[PDB]
Amino acid sequence: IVDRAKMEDTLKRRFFYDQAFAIYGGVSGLYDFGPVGCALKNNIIQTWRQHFIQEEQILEIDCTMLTPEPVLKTSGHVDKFADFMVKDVKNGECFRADHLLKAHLQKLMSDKKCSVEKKSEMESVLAQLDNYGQQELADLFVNYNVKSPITGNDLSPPVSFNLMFKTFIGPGGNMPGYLRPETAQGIFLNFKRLLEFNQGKLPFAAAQIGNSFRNEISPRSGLIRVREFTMAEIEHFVDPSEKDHPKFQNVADLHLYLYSAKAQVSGQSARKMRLGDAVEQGVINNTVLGYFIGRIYLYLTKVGISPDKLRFRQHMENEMAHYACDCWDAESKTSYGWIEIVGCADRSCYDLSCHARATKVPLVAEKPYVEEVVPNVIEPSFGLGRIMYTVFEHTFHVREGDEQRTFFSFPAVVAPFKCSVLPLSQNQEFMPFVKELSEALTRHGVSHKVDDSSGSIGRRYARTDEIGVAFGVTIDFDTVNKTPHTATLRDRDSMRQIRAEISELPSIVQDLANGNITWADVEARYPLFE
Amino acid sequence: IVDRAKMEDTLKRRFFYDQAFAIYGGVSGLYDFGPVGCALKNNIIQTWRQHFIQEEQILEIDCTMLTPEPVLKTSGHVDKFADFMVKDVKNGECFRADHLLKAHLQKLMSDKKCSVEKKSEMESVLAQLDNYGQQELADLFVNYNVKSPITGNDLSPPVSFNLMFKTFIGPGGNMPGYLRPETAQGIFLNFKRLLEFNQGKLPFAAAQIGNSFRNEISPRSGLIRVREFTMAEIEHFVDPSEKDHPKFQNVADLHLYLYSAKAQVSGQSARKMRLGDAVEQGVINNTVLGYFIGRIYLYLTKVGISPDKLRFRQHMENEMAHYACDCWDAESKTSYGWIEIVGCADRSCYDLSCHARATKVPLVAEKPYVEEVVPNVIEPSFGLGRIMYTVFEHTFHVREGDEQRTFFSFPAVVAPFKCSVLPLSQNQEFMPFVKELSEALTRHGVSHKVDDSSGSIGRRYARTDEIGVAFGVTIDFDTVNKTPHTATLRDRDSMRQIRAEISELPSIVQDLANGNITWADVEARYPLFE
Ligand SMILES: Nc1ncnc2c1ncn2[C@@H]1O[C@@H](COP(=O)(O)OP(=O)(O)OP(=O)(O)OP(=O)(O)OC[C@@H]2O[C@@H](n3cnc4c(N)ncnc43)[C@H](O)[C@H]2O)[C@H](O)[C@H]1O
Ligand SMILES: Nc1ncnc2c1ncn2[C@@H]1O[C@@H](COP(=O)(O)OP(=O)(O)OP(=O)(O)OP(=O)(O)OC[C@@H]2O[C@@H](n3cnc4c(N)ncnc43)[C@H](O)[C@H]2O)[C@H](O)[C@H]1O
Repeated sequence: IVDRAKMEDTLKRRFFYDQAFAIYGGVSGLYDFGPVGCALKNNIIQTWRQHFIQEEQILEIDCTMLTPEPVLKTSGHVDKFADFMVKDVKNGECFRADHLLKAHLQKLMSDKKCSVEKKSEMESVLAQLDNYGQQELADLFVNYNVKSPITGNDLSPPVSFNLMFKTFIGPGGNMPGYLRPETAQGIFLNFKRLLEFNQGKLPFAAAQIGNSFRNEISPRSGLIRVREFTMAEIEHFVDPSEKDHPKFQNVADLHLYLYSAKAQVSGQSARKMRLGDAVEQGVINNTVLGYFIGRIYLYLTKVGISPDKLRFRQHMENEMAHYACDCWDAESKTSYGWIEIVGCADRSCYDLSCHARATKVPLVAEKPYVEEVVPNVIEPSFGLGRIMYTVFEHTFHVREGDEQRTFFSFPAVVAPFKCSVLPLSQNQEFMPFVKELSEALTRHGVSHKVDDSSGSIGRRYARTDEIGVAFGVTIDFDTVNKTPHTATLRDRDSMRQIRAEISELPSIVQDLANGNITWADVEARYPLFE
Repeated sequence: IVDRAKMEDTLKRRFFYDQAFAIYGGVSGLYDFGPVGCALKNNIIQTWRQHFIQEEQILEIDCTMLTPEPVLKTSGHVDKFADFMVKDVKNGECFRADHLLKAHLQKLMSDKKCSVEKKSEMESVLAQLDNYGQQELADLFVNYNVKSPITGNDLSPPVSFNLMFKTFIGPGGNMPGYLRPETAQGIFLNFKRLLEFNQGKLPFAAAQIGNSFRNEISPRSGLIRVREFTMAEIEHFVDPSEKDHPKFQNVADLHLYLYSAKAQVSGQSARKMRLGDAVEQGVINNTVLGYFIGRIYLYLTKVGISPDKLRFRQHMENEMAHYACDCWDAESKTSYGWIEIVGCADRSCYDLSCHARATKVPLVAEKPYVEEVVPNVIEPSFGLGRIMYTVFEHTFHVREGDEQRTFFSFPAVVAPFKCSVLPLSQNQEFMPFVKELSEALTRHGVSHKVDDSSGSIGRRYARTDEIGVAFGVTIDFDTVNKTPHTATLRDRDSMRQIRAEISELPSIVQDLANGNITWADVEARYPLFE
């Protein structure tokens, strides 16, 4: 239970993100990222960089965003990629059908005039909605009778609005095109030279961190439903017969909630299995697909998301994307309900065969006499955009003080800046002290900023606290007069401070940030400080 | 004098960059970046990050790429942003007028049937071409008589083809739009909250590193003329009366070539002045504008560009961009002729007033009773795309060996990876040696890779050399048998190797890379090694 009001405010006011073209109304689905937003956004992508590109030796490439029609035609996006959009025959007013109807019953079932009878099946319609194809979706629009959420007029019938953007490369129009809704298409169109790198063998994974434009229909969800976002997609290319990952055991232990395709049509709550097990019972197919799920879960933990509001729901027989057959998602419970943050498909051999075909060009690899195979790609797609947002809710807190102060609890690995050094007075009796302390941290690799904004030591930290800043070091007179020189080490969450000598602090904020010492351990080694 | 053939090849073959949608023909102006390309591209942006955002405390923000018409209408892009495009009335075939004509005379003057007479003025037409407005450009198309470079048909008349891309945000078309051809527009539309950060004072600079789409007409220049590129733009906001930079003295010494607006209409060669001087004589207006020129020059040096093929040419009275009045460029001499890599405008108060107007919203700052001013922005725009390319030529070399090997000479600060450790045999008598050496480097922060590709120690380095890899460490038997254990330290450029004990090497590759020791100094401290 989080409070959107007080956060969307604290966020926007502290310029994490805010509506683009503000001074023009602001196009919905389009938001900009201020400084502390960028600092956070870069720290999330710099972690995601270790966690994957580093650890698993991932081949990186930066592909163009401007795509020519033929390429998206072959993948079959020009076709099946879109959302059902209706609209009241009064004025234009669009609406992603899907959701509109999902809001109708969420009004009936919630209204107390419901029959313990009805209520139980409208749930059976919601939990089966992404499945409903063109027809059933057209029908249901008659039944429950849908009518514009604003001034209830009469919505036309459900239609397939393609989400891709559209433009022409070069002058004229002989070369129409689109704005790549996903990155991968590029990782594949490059397959040959990407195979090349890994000596022609498999497994070998590729990747890309960049933009993807998705002209949504009714962007009303804030940072969750945007028309342009930064996402990172990995294209793990493994043998169709070797679907057995050489590391899986490092992530089988993990006990993550799972909500199989059966635990859905078999209307039952998700379970908190184990991975080494969930794969046993035939649920999570092979092991590769389970390993990435393990990592995907560690990253999401490491960056902020909390164990409790994260689950993995496989799709439904035809809730499938046009390019896959199997597939799992990382859904994060939030004020908008469970939403996916890290889609993880299993698009067997689709994409690669479709392209090799249409271009009459050969796309294969070989194994040991030596047979040719079409690798089976397993794509773990991350939408940093939403991943950041989940981190914002899961860590938002309101300190218990009538004052109404707020502090985010970001892991030291993503906070705008780890430590925030602050002295009382700004004279030369403090400088030769503050100076050192900054460089000494610099050396230790503890990202920081020296506090200048005036206010009581305590009001100063209210600011440091709002943007999640991990730790703080208070440098008062006693640090500049008493000898040894002791400073104040304050843990953002507990506002509890420590008093340690000043030249030892940098190595302390370090061990603290890296997860090489608890806050409790400090209170135990050094003296407290109310 | 560089050789495009042998490089465009070595580049593309080593997947630095290559045509996008290869297996489809490849849309010109659109290229992708392979791994060693990305590694280089990221190292250039990570340097540019220190050099500017770090040093000058630059406020960063990440703005959207999708822009709604009204915003680009107010800046006046919907109007004056474009290139003159003709086309032979036979078939479509476009052509940026500008250049087509510039290729015609570059054929007349070069053809030996020229009069020492004519030749001298066609130069007077080329050196004054960006100036020629709609008319004179229409006229000259009659004179010199321009006719399609391919199957000389008859080109229509010169017209204003707007370069911006075009699309509709949301379903319908009630909200048309474009793909931001530059970033800044965003930095301005955010002015208010950006002022806020710096306590409402000036100077204070903003910035953005991201994409910009520029639907060129005849992308035929490779990586130099692309339809989509990553660029970084800084928006330094200083007082219209304080145009005097608080650091300029740190960059006045520098002796960089300058080619004033007068040294152009006064048809005379560029000069190799000094900055503290060039500003004296009234050429380079104030000092801010000169400081950034100093930095802009250091970065371009630090990353690769060579002093000699870099100059700064101010624009011509009406070669101006629609948003500026004064302006300098960083042109880099290359196989395509001097081309600009780092545009540096002085767009006084244009952009900010235009927006504050159209939106009826107030955009100002105050100084000490306390008057309101419209800061004067000074924009240093970097096109990493072309900056990378200049680095590719300026450092391409062919080792003197009939064999035809090539090695780039990237400053250790941008090479795919600094050191490249390589052992002969792959057994356990080498591991406990290679292992250490990697971590020991890891600790020292010397990005590296262990050589696996088979071949003679020497053929191995041919590879390390092609992608510019800074240094190499050869680990042979004598390192694993003789004691002390000595390795081989090889300097990419001179192929000259050193023999030093192995546990001391990591700190050596370090000092070497950081510019804290010459290669000569090694040959002096340690023993050689043919
Ligand atoms: N029977 C059927 N036939 C055809 N289509 C059917 C169908 N049933 C359901 N559908 C679905 O309806 C469409 C709705 O798409 P979307 O509008 O993109 O939203 P989504 O389904 O909630 O995310 P998705 O799961 O598609 O993300 P993706 O794999 O592309 O890529 C990964 C995601 O990218 C990011 N992302 C996607 N959209 C985003 C947005 N608008 N804002 C921010 N991030 C976004 C997410 O963070 C990340 O998880 C889907 O394309 C299609 O699968
Ligand atoms: N009288 C007149 N009236 C109106 N317009 C006139 C004119 N006389 C000349 N012109 C010029 O004609 C147009 C040609 O533009 P472009 O097609 O973008 O090429 P340019 O002039 O060589 O680069 P420019 O100097 O414009 O780069 P910019 O400041 O935008 O931004 C910085 C640059 O971005 C990068 N960049 C720009 N285009 C690139 C491309 N196609 N590929 C790669 N990088 C590019 C460069 O690296 C970097 O220096 C210019 O917009 C306009 O000024």
